[PDB]
Amino acid sequence: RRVLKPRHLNMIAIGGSIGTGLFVASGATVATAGPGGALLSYALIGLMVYFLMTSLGEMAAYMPVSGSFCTYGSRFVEDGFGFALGWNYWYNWAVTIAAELVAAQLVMSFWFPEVPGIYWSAIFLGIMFGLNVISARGFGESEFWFALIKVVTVVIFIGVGLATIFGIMHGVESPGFSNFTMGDAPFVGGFQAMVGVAMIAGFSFQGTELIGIAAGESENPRKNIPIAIRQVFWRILMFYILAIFVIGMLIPYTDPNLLKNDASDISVSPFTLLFERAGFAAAAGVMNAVILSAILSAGNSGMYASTRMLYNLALEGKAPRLFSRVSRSGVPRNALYATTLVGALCFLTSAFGDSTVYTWLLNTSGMCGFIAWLGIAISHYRFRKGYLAQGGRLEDLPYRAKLFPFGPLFAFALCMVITLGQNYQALVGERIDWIGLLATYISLPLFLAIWLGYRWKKRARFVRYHEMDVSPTNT
Amino acid sequence: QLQESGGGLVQGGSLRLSCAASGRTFSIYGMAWVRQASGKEREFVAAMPRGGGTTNYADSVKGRFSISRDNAKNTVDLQMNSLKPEDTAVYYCVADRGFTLRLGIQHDYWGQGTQVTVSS
Ligand SMILES: N[C@@H](CCCC[NH3+])C(=O)O
Repeated sequence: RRVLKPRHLNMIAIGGSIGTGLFVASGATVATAGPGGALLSYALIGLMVYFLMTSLGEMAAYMPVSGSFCTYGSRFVEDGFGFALGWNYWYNWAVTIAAELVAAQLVMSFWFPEVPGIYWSAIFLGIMFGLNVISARGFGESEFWFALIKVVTVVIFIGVGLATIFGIMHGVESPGFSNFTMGDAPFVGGFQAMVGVAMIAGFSFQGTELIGIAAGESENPRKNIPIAIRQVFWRILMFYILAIFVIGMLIPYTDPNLLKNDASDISVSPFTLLFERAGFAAAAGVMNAVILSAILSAGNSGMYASTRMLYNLALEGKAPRLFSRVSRSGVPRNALYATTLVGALCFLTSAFGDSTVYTWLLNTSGMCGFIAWLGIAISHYRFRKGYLAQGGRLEDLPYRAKLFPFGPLFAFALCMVITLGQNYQALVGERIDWIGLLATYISLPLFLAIWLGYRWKKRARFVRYHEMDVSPTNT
Repeated sequence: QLQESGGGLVQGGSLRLSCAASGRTFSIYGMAWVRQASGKEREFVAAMPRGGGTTNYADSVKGRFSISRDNAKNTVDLQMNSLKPEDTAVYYCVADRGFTLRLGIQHDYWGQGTQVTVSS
């Protein structure tokens, strides 16, 4: 039933795209790379995400499948490549759930600073497990309402920031362009800080690439693709740019209340801080509670999605058969147990601190997302090259790309350099060891090992250009 | 809310004074030090954000006092050099809340203060 208005679909997409990067990670990014560097990094990440999502939408429009981009990777490059991509996606979702739990524990502070957050995290995990094991019937309505609330609070924050920056209400001065130029230039640090915050910028924009897959369900994508592309792209870019600009201008970079490895005291989200420092009491608590509820809902939704995708993967012959067993109600049990066991990683805050664990989880999630983006870009490039070699007419494609091969190449190069320049200084110095390399780069060795093992155990090679599936299938 | 320490009797050398804050302080922007004499109008001395990107002084005391912060005790320190008998007064460590470094002799939060006197 397509009874929902186009505005309703647009706002649902906006709510789904908005995550925890703008709520918490924005302050850390501003404190690390400054306002201008963060703006440039986010603009580049947005352009790359736009190109990748356009290519994915074209791929979905040309040939629709029910196995997502994993099937394309398996059938266009190699089966082991798709297997590794699927396992990396599952691990990325698990790391995202762990990061959501850590963020909930962190934002739980500033109200009761005299009690460890381990108990709160354990209680939240238990509540999520109970909700997942009882039923999952109210998922859609709760998700829609939470997305609406998130959109409302984001637009309220944008409006109040725009009212404050110029200065209309009494009792507060107008900072103007003073917090921007102070000591160091807005562009602070350099190449190292830029590539460091590039991981966070990429993590923030992850999850919005799947909308094109939804656009693959349209009967006539020819006119449906441009409208959705324009609406979603423009709205997301405008909201992100305005929010980041407001946060950077209204908050100095040298703020002790921002997330860092060495923190003098507790850290709070910029959204709460704006109301707290504005002199309006009894108003930051409601926003903090809304943030907590949104984080809890996002974590529950992610856990449900990870359990469902693990069950779907176990349905085929990839995963071992000791996962598809279901109870009398049909709800999987082994997959939920595995998800809980993997998500129990959030208990290391009591032994390694709060900021470091959150940063490591963000880095791991960003690296997994970057690996997935590289895989999908390579698959799209190989598919287009094979179609061109096959001699098929270009007008038969329902959709296409503007600049080729400028799209796939630029995104691939940018992603590769961002991934490689994260910890380049380790090899420069005399100290090499293995602690830093293992701490920073952990998804790449696992991906390489899985791919090598699958190739050795299956004896498979690349797919010839003249021997590939070209004719689309109708479902 | 605010505490000051380091005062005493100085013959005219150099001395550092420290100011510390109580809990919360997550709704604040930057601190300042303001002097006043016995039965005299309050006079601004120095101001600085907690993070510390700029410092603001007074015209008559430019180039002689240095205001900074210390992470060992997480306290705002002011070093006074070339102290003179004309500076005998009581200092108040204050702070302001907002988005801009507020100047002037008017502030919201006030402390106990410390009296400094110089002998010949
Ligand atoms: N951007 C979304 C998803 C991040 C993880 C994507 N695998 C969020 O911050 O919640």
